Amino acid sequence: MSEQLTDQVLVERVQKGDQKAFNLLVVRYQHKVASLVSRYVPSGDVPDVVQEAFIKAYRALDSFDINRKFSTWLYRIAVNTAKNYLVAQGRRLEL
DNA sequence: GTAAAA
Repeated sequence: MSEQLTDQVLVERVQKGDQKAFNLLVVRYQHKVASLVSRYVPSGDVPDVVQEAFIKAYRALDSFDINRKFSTWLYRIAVNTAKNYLVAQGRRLEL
């Protein structure tokens, strides 16, 4: 019974260099992190903002403290990546 | 870089 594995152990594996655990950890939260940022960007660009937030989560996962919440730190990165995309198209009409 | 919980 159960999956025997939790999101906590998925995060420690990617700190050891096992990106295979991050791959299974991304697709899991890819549904939740996308529901957050779809509220700030249109559904035509939302999968591109979600993937940028995951590449930022990988390069910062070796700086993440496993002794803290994995999801609260994941959701904060995708919505902060969402504001920066709105600045990346907010200057789209400027010169 | 991102740290309440979603």
